[PDB]
Formats: sequence, C-alpha cells, structure tokens
Amino acid sequence: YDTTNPQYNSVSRQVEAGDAVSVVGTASQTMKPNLFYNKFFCGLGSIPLPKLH
Amino acid sequence: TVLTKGEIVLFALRKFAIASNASLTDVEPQSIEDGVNDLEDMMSEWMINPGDIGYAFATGDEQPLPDDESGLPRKYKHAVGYQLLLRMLSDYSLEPTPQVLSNAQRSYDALMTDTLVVPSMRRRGDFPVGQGNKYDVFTSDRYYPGDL
Amino acid sequence: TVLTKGEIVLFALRKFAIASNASLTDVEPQSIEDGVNDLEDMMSEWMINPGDIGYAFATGDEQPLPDDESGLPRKYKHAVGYQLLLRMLSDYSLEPTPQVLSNAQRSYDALMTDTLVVPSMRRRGDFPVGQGNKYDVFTSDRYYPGDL
Amino acid sequence: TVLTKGEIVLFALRKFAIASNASLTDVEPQSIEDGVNDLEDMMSEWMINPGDIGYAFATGDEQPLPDDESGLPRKYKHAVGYQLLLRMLSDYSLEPTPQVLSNAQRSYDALMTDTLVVPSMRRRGDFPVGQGNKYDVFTSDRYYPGDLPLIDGDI
Amino acid sequence: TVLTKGEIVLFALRKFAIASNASLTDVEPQSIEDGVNDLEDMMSEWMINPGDIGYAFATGDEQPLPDDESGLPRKYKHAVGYQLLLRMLSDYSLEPTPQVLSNAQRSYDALMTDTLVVPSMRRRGDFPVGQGNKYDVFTSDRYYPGDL
Repeated sequence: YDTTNPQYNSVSRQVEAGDAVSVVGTASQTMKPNLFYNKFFCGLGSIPLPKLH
Repeated sequence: TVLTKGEIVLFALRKFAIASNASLTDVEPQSIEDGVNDLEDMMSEWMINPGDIGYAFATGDEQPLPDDESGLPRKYKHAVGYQLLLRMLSDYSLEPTPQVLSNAQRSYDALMTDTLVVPSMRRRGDFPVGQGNKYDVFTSDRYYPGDL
Repeated sequence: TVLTKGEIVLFALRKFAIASNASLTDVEPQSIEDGVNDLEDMMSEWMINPGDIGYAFATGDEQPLPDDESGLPRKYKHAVGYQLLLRMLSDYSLEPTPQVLSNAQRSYDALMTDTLVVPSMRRRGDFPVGQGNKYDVFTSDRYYPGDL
Repeated sequence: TVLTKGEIVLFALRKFAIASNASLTDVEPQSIEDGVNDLEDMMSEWMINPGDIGYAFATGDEQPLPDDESGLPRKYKHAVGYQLLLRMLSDYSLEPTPQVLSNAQRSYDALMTDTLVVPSMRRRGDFPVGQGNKYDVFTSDRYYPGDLPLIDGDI
Repeated sequence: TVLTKGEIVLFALRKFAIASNASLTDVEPQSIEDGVNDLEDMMSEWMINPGDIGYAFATGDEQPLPDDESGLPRKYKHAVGYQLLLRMLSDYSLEPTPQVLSNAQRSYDALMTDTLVVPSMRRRGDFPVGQGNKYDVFTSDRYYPGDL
C-alpha cells in the first residue's frame, strides 16, 4: 500500500497497528498439503559440473 | 613471556636515555599513560598502511592500561619501539640522530618484509582455454572463470 | 572512544611542548579556545580538497566547546593533530623541526591512502557491441550506454 | 554563525602574534579600519583573476564597517585570511617565515580547486553531420550549429 | 567610493611605514606633494605601455592636488599603490623586501590580465572564397577583403 506510488497497490487498505489476524489450522495437526500454482510460480535448474583431471 | 604494553614505552624511553633503570631522575606516570595512548593511536593508524599485525585493541570503553597484554609477537618489538620513539621525541623538545634513524629504517624494513603479498594476476575471463585441455561443451569450461 | 574536540587540541599542544606534564606547564584557557576555533575552520575547509571524513559541526550559533563530540575515528587523530599543529605554530612564532614535518607528512599520506578511490572509465556510448554478446535475445544493446 | 569583516581582520594580526585576546598590548582601532579597507580593495581586485567567490560588497557610497557580514562560507576564511596577512605584513615591517608561506600556498590551492571551469570547447561550425544521425527526418539541420538553439529568441 | 588622489599616496606611505598610526609617525606635507607629482608623472608614462586605464588628468595648466578625483576604479588601487611605492622607495634610501616585490608582481599581473587583446589576425586579401559560398547569388565578393 503505497501512497506516493499508487500504481503498485495490491491490497485495499494499509495494515495498521492493532489489526486482528488469525492462523488457519489446528494447534498441532499434521497433514500432507495439496499444491496448486501457475507455470511461472517457481523455477528449477540443474547446474552441470566440471570434469576433473 | 608476553610483550605487554608499557614495556614498549619503557624501551622507547630507555633507548634515548630519557629515563631508564639507572636514571637518578625519573618521569611522572602521566607521561607513561600519554605514551600508551599514543601507542594505541599509532596502532589504530597502522591498521591502514602497513596492515594488520595482530594487535589486541582494548575493548568495551575502558582506557588502555600500561599493564595489559598487547599480544604482539616478540619479533616486532624493535620496530614498534623505534616508531613510537620517532613519534614521541618531539614531545620532550628533542631531535633525532642519524644512527637512530638508520636503526629505525632497518627495523621497519624487517617488519615490512613479513607482510609482503605480491598478488598474482588471474586470467581475464574472456581468454579462451586451449582445446588440448579437454573441456566439456555444455559445462562452460571453454573460457576461464575470471573472478567471483 | 568519543574522541572529543578538546582531546585533539590537547594532543597538538602537548606535542612541541607548549603545554604538557613533562614541561611542567599548564594550559591556558584562551589557547584552548583558539585551538578549537582553528580546528573548526580547518575541518570546514577540508570538505573540498581531502574530502568528507564525517566530522560533526555545531548547529546555528556554533560556540564549539572542548566537551563536544567530534565523530572522527581513532585512526585520523594523529593526522588531524599534526595538521592543526602546523597551522597553529605561527601563533607563538615557532619554526617547526624537520622530524615533526616528516611525521605530519607521513600521517597525511596514510590518511589520503585510506580514502583513495580510483575512477574507472566507461565506453563512449556509440561503441559497438559485438555479435558474440548475442544482442538479439540475450540483450537489446547494439551499443554501450556508457554514460550514466 | 556568519562570517563578518571584523573577525577576518582578527584572524589576521593574530596568526602572526601581532595582537590577540591574551595579548597585553592591543592594536589601535584605526589599524583595524585600515585592515578592513585593505580587505575590501583585495576582494575588489579578486573580481578578475580568481573570479567571484560570493563577496557582499558595500552597496552604495557608504563607508564600510568591520561589523558587516561578508557572506563568505566558513570554508573560505583561511585562504582569505592568509592572503590578507601576507599583504599587510609589510605595514608593520615584518617578514613571513617559510611555514606561513607554505600554509598560505596550500590554502590558496584549496580555494582555487573549488572554482574550476574546464570550458570544454565545442565543435567547429561547418563540421558535417553524418548520415547516421538521420538528418532527413530526425533533425532538420545537416551541419553543426555552433550556437545555442532556442524556441522564440532565435538570436 | 571616489578614491581621491590623496588616498593613493597615504596608502603607499603606510605600506612601508613612512607615516602611519601603527608607527606613530605623522605625515609630512612635502612627502604628499612629491607623491602626488610622482603619481601624475607615472600615470602619464603609463599612458603608453599599459594603455589608458581611466585616469582623470589635471587640466587648465593647474598643478594636481590631493583633494582632486583620480577617476579610477578601486580594483587598480593596490597595483597603482605598489608601483608608486616602488618608484618612491629610493627617495628615502630604503630597500624593498621580497614580500613587497611579490605582492607588486601579483597585482601588476592581475592588471595586465584585465587588459588583454589577442587581435585575432584576419585573412590575407587575395585569398579565394570557395565556390560553396555562392559568391554571386548570395555574396558580391569573390575574395576576402582583409582590410580596415
């Protein structure tokens, strides 16, 4: 939330002090999470290694 | 035997006969604390041009004492003492002599010959690697890494 | 530590034996004020030729005091003191000795060594970029910007 | 706070121990007025060789006073004071020691450093402009101007 | 302000301490008359080599007087005064000091700098004008005039 550069806003209002938040889940639950993403979310690459003499 | 601070100051005072063990007239301790402060400042300055020689600066906020351990090697004693004497003689309205200057220069050269490095120049990074080195096509070994 | 403005003047006065414990002479208050003013003027002047060294000036009505902080690191103390001594000796009509001059110039050389930056030249701006840089997909630069 | 025409004449006459705060003998005020006049004439002749540095001249015909502010920055007072002392040393039949000369030279070099010009000469005026600059569509002219372009002043 | 002729002679005498408040010596009127006459003659001689610099000469077959107006800007005051002092020192059987000579040299150098010419010689007169100048449709001259 930029007031000098409003071009890059990505949220309705600023997160002021004293705002109420919450955490999704349970105290000590464990699970296997499902995943959904886009093609350009994260990238993976393998660096080739050099030969030795 | 550790080379504590103030021993260098005593050596510098002795080598110009300002004060020593055999002197009937001695110098007040204010001069000694001024000398140790001058030594501290001189080492702080030496942290730039000659380099780092393992000097143990006082930590926290307490002032340097004339009895704490300096941590310097024994081999640097004459060099440090002569430099301190050169930077300190003018305090007593005195002028140096040619033999003292020659001794200081020789000791400084002996100290400086230890810190010599002579860096080596690596490859440009665009220099081709000879095909006889048997590089790998896809591992970007055809050229030198250069730096970083 | 803090390295107040009062400490620097006292160091210069102690050197050359104008006011020191060894000389059995105490410092007059007026000489301290003159030294502080000269230090202020010198450090204001040093903002152009040697460069900025982080010295802190007073605000509004200056009235610099010996108990005010200076902001200088402990390394530059000897250089600043020797320069102040050279610029202040004319007050008492005293000709400096060669050893003091050598010490001052050596400390000043170390100080200028510490803050030395060597600019690096850049390409003209109409200089071509070769085909080896792949200016089709890797970069859009047919020529170096080279000006900034 | 600000530089005044009086404290420069006090930096002088004290850098050479002629008079000072701690001195038991002080100089007569007529000498201080003469020093102020000498300073004004010096900064008047400095309008040509070193160029303007920001001096605030006594506008009008009124006589200058040592209590006026000169407007000079605090980083210019040392060179001005040393040059003025070099000028007025001969008034009291004195000679300058070499250290004073060296300090004055260093301060003068420092002052002269801050006012560099480097005119950076321009082109000729009939020098051709290459086809690479696209003088057909991009810029109408096909030769180097040799003068400042404008929008309506048009020389 | 106005810079009357009496200002120059008093300045010249004061700068070598012939008669000044610092020296406690009062000025002799005969010295004033001699200084005024010497200044007038020196300006009349300066009307050739350094060129006119705005002097206001005395007319009407009347001798110059100190209360008259010189007509010069204040910038030339130091140079004129130093030159006049140099030309009057031999009257009192004195010898100039090197600092006075250096100051006079610097002032005269500034004066000479202020009055440069660099005439920037013209063309020859039979030098052709190129055919690109269009010496008939746009110009009436086929050759550079190079005169007057």
